Amino acid sequence: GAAPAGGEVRRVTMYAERLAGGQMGYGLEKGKASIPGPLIELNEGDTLHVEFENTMDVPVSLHVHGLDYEISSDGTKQNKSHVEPGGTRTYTWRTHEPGRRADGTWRAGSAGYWHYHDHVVGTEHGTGGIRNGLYGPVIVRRKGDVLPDATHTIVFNDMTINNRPAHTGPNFEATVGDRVEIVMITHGEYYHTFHMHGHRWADNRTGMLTGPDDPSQVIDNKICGPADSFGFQIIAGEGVGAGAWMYHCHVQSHSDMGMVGLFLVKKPDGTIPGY
Amino acid sequence: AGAAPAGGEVRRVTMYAERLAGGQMGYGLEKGKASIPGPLIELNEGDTLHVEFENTMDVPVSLHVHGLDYEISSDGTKQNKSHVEPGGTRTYTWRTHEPGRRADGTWRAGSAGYWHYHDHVVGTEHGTGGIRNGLYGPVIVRRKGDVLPDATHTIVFNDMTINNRPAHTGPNFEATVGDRVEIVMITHGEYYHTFHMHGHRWADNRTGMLTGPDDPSQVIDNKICGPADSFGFQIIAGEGVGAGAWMYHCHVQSHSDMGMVGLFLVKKPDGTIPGYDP
Amino acid sequence: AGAAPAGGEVRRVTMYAERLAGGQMGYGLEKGKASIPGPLIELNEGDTLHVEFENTMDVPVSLHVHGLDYEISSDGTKQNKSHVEPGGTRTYTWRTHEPGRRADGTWRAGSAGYWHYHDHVVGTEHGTGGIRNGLYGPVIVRRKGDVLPDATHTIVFNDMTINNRPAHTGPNFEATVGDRVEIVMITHGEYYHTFHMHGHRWADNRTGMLTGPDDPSQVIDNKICGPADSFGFQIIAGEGVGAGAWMYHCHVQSHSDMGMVGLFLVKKPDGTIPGYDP
Ligand SMILES: [Cl-]
Ligand SMILES: [Cl-]
Ligand SMILES: [Cu+2]
Ligand SMILES: [Cu+2]
Ligand SMILES: [Cu+2]
Ligand SMILES: [Cu+2]
Ligand SMILES: [Cu+2]
Ligand SMILES: [Cu+2]
Ligand SMILES: [Cu+2]
Ligand SMILES: [Cu+2]
Ligand SMILES: [Cu+2]
Ligand SMILES: [Cu+2]
Ligand SMILES: [Cu+2]
Ligand SMILES: [Cu+2]
Ligand code: NA
Repeated sequence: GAAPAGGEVRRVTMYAERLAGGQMGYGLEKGKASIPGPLIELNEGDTLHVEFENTMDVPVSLHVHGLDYEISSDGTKQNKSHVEPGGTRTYTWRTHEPGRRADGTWRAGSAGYWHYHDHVVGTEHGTGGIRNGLYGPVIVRRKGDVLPDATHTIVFNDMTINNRPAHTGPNFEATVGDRVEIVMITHGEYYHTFHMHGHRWADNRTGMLTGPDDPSQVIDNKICGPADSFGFQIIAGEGVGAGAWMYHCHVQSHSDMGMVGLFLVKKPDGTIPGY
Repeated sequence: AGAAPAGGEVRRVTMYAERLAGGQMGYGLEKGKASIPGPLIELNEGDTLHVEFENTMDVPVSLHVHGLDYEISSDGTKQNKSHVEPGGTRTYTWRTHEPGRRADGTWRAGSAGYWHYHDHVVGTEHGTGGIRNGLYGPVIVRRKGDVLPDATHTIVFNDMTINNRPAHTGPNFEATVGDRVEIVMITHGEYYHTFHMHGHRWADNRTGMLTGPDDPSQVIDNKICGPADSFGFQIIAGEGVGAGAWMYHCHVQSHSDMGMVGLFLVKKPDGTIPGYDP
Repeated sequence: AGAAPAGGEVRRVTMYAERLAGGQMGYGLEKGKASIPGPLIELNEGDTLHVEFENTMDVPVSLHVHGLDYEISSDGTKQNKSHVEPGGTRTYTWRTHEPGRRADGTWRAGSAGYWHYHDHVVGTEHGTGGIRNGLYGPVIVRRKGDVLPDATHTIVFNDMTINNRPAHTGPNFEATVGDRVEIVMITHGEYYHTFHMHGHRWADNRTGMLTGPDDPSQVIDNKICGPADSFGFQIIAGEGVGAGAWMYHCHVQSHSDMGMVGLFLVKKPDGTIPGYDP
């Protein structure tokens, strides 16, 4: 599968909800909040109207990286684009294809691995909302982009992955030969280095070299900081086979404290060597 | 408007290091007009710049540049006695070169890029005091044919300040929708940071602009940088997003909460900014 | 210039983990000759390496490698029982592949790049103690046609040391003007760093040099890196700048002040260095 040319106007509902233990999450339905929030995927040219309701007892917002939006959808208290308790606001995100401007230069398209998060809970930069769990991934695809069999989102939020307790993953499963897409977001206060055992990717927009002429470094380890995002696709077990392949932050105190998960790659019969 | 010409010119400028109010120190092109950041120096690949440097201060100081060609006598360090004693003068010479094929068949990278200069001698033998006090500034070297901007703004994350300004006090920059704005970004000190701009994005490559449809550089609005990293880009003000008070800030959460924030004020051609109401 | 040939060879080498003077631990290819950093392993894309590994120590130890192809039985972790007990032996196998077209129409990336190996079992299940003690080394995988250097030097920022050495004790590296010098740069431990080289610059891409005039990679002399990052490049020693004691250092100000500094000693043909103290 490859991505089609975009151009459709889409609508979705989103809600901010309290979860257990002082956490907060986004969901596409009341009672369906999750951390991270739901994956939003768009084709370059698509417009998305996000009909957003704050079900909580404190103000909240939705702010997005990378996409086109007018100042009225900035999602900050500074611009009065936040949402009071019980309120509804329609946020509009737009995207565009690349193309040459009249001045002769190449205008970059929206395609990329992006993310949305809160900007008003706790402080006017969303520090409390982000810690509590108000973040989620946005994928914008260019026409012809290769589509994966599955997508997994890994968020290094301070000293946790996806706000989970230390040493509790998350784990992800695949079968040898699956095309697996990873979205990588970082939040909070610390720099991290994401590492994957047994797999590697290109350090460019799609995480895959375009061909023999792409000079991007091929890596299996990458430093990132708060609100960085990137993504890539790998063929699970390619050249290396089945197994319980760790991924972790490579800052030594961070892995030692439990910023680790498993990429569980099964043989076609469902078994996993040595696990 | 237009594009950078071919280089090759021999240029001179005078540069002064001066004390400023409040324990600051700055470079400038004239006495009593020092600034933090210091003056933007622009060269075209091939140009030579002779910097007639004068220390007006009562302590040693130096001038050390990233990226450009210099011989060891313009290194600007005490370690090889290229610093400037109090009250003294020295000529620092910087050269630039074009890219080109070597005799061995390999491709020699050119000098073009976003670079910077700073002190290497005040407080420690790595300029830790000078850098903290404000002795830093931007250097742009352009390749022949590089697109030229309508304006250029330099943003330096120096420890917990922007351009040595106190928390929450700017700087702010203004533009009109459609302006071609160049941003030069430099980091200094002890901390890593992540630079973010609302409403705008750039390419992670030499010029910040994709060269065309075959450039696979990631397009970003957020980038981690550490001490003495430099990069630059050009954006079209309000492109696809309209006028507004577009924030820029470090995205390390405690850093933005403690004032590492500024405003990119993008106006309509009639001067209006929608919903800007501070 | 000289160029890497096509790979495809199957090679074998012995490796040992040994305790070294002063509470350190190192890898080596011969008993009693372990070093920090460990020996440089060089492969052409397609080659296979069987490392016949022996642990001469009193604690379990492993060998884990970045970037290369390996099965789970050569992962080098306790978590899947591919560590080596005291006195034990194990054959670890590393494979590499060329780039090429896939049936789905995508371009599979090759193994070529600047990589590294290290312990994953000493002190903790992530090798924190082993890495601190010095169990790390560089791996270079070359693509057919890659330019070969006159010499290669490995610089490891391991916590607050370079190559586990005390502050202000190097290492220093020697070259003659015109030498083609390869640098492998690895980071380990707990802290981010920014590697900086006076007088020289390189391209932020796979090989550290631009393929030609269509490569838009930023040209840099300063780069932020974190634990287990690796990159490398090649430079012409003194090119456009001449002979001298060219410092390299972390540019985090407190780190360079504390001694994360070394010298790139570039000599004239007669072996002297204008302005230096041997
Ligand atoms: Cl302005
Ligand atoms: Cl690939
Ligand atoms: Cu913001
Ligand atoms: Cu981490
Ligand atoms: Cu690994
Ligand atoms: Cu953000
Ligand atoms: Cu220096
Ligand atoms: Cu910051
Ligand atoms: Cu934003
Ligand atoms: Cu510097
Ligand atoms: Cu690991
Ligand atoms: Cu450092
Ligand atoms: Cu320097
Ligand atoms: Cu590692
Ligand atoms: Na690149």
